[PDB]
Amino acid sequence: LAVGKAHLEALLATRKMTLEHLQDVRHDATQVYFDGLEHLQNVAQYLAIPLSEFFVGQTQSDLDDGVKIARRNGGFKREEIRGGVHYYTYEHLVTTNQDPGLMALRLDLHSDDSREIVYVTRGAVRVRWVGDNDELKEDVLNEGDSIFILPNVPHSFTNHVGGAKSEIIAINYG
Amino acid sequence: TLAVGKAHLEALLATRKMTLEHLQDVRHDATQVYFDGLEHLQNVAQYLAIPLSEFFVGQTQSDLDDGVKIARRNGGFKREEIRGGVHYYTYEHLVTTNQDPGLMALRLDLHSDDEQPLRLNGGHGSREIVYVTRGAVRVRWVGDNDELKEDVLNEGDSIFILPNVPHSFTNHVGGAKSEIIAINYG
Amino acid sequence: AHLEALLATRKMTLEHLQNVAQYLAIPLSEFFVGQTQSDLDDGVKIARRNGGFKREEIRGGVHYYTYEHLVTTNQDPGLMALRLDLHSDDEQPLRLNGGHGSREIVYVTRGAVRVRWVGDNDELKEDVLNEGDSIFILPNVPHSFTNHVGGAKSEIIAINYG
Amino acid sequence: MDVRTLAVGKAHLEALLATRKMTLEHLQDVRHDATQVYFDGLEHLQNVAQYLAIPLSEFFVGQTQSDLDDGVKIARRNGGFKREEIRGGVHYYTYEHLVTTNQDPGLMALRLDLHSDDEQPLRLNGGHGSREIVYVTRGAVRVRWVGDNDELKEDVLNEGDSIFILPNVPHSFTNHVGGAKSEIIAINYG
Ligand SMILES: C[C@@H](O)CP(=O)(O)O
Ligand SMILES: C[C@@H](O)CP(=O)(O)O
Ligand SMILES: [Fe+3]
Ligand SMILES: [Fe+3]
Ligand SMILES: [Fe+3]
Repeated sequence: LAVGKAHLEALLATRKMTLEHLQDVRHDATQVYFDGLEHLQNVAQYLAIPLSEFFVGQTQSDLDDGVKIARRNGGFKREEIRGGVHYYTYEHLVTTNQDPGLMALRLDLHSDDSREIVYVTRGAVRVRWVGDNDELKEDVLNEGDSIFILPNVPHSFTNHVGGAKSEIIAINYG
Repeated sequence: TLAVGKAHLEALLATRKMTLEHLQDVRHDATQVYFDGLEHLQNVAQYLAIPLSEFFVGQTQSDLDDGVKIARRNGGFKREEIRGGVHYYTYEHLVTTNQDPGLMALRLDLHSDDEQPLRLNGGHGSREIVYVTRGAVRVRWVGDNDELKEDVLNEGDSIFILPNVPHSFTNHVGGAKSEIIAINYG
Repeated sequence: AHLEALLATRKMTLEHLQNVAQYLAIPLSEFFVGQTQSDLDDGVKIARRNGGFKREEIRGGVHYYTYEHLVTTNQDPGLMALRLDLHSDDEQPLRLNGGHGSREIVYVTRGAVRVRWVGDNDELKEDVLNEGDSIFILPNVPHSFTNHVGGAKSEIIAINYG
Repeated sequence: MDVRTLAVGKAHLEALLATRKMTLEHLQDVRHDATQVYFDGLEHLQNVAQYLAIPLSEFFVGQTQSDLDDGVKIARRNGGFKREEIRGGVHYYTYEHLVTTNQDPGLMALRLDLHSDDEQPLRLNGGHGSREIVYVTRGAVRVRWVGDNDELKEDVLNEGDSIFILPNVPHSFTNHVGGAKSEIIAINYG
């Protein structure tokens, strides 16, 4: 395995160490080499550092000058059909490796059966969620309406009336 | 008179291995502790080695009903943005909550185009994601090399913007008014 | 200055207006973030022995702890450093705390310390820490520090943080 | 053992895929058992990471087994890492690790011996990102630090005294007397 040397000796700095205190690890020119993940994990144990930290910032950014652009129907797109019933049409919006917590989706609602924000781009949307004391709460969101949802709140979005196809923008973040 | 949550103030004192008995000149009921002016509250802040803000952290009542906040179209704040004498945006707040003050969701009407001069913002510390709902949108942002970058987003396209990146959204076609959804978050 | 920065996040200015906090959908605490002046002397705060808060802890009529604040700063209200004198041993009954939301690390500066805590399955776990030994404790873990020998008063440093 | 293979927690990976409305089937070239998903080298894992628009570090987040025993970790004197510190041909510190846990890698607790004094030239550090608090357990400690606008400030800390240090503030601890060797406790965190 290959690890960014400048980053590794930055991690070693937090433990008041250098490349010296690593047992037989080949290195030269801003690169440190481990023979196997089990080897790196043993180094991870020794430094009392989780394995994930050794890759932090090692992935090349997918941004173009601090910006990433996605196109309609450009990324992942899927249909959700369970039991012959057409429910959703999933589509990824712009996703970046600079914020894995960010998940943006465009949803075409067809059927009548992390923090999150949801905006209704078209049609009437029927929203359910479990309030406190396990009370079944429901409401109808129309075009222009938006909703904020606290983490760990059971909720579902569907088409209000049926026949008419609705569309929402769902953003999950941190 | 200044009020501070009793349970929260006791929790603060608990960490410092203190109780309300270790605070002087303080009135209190079951829910709150009372101070004689902010000058009194400043002395106590000094005594506990604590910023004045900590007395009110988590003491704001939630605006969710419940765990959920719903906004209606044109239900919130709304204004026009004029930069350098140029009509640029038409801000409309989406749903806002005090459970996440770092979240700013907006619907914008673009009014400027290529026949108007460029008016970049200073950017913001908020991560931003923008979705185009209508029309064609010209986006310009300042790259790493201090140089200007540009692109065009059509209906359905989206863009992610790193914090503190100066940017501008205008109409690709002069005259035609486009619409976007701008979501700022932590 | 700070208010105009808070208003800027809502795309507002001073002439668009503590019910204000409710209207701006902003917690009351955020309007004070940064108002208190730093107590640091050029990025540093120094505290002397027996200078700050000092208290004796007597639980159930038995002398257990002697709390003494180390350096405290308004630049980190989550930091709580204490020097403790241990006065109780195992001939006096065991009295655990309720734990706390802060991560904690303790260092034995003198003597021998008997540490008890509630681990898995609500089981009472025990061990002994000598001078130079240390212990990390997860948040909300009920624990207790007493003398191992008894009479031989020990001393520890306990740091609480984020 | 196969050194080329990279193992990833199956439940964790599936959780990541679930957020992006995906299942394991949308990844073709992967073997897996009940507990883990296997990749043919780091080259393969980087392809899947880019496709998922997910940084390489996220595949291992929360997957490290805890070194705690019953929510507690105990260290002994001379039981862990121990190192000498010479900065400019000048013997300065003797680093000794206190208890270190992977449940808080930002927590670096040290017991230090002071070897330098007024006879030796000053050797400040460049400061660090971690907040720090120091407690004097023995001797008299001379502390120097770079204040605001690059002014040199000094003070003396005796047994029982403490000091808080803001992140990225250059500092140095030496023996006040000169000859007598002092001891301190340094706690770096978040
Ligand atoms: C200082 C700490 O470790 C013991 P307690 O004061 O929380 O009971
Ligand atoms: C005690 C501590 O300040 C030494 P260093 O952090 O400069 O290495
Ligand atoms: Fe903006
Ligand atoms: Fe404690
Ligand atoms: Fe330091």
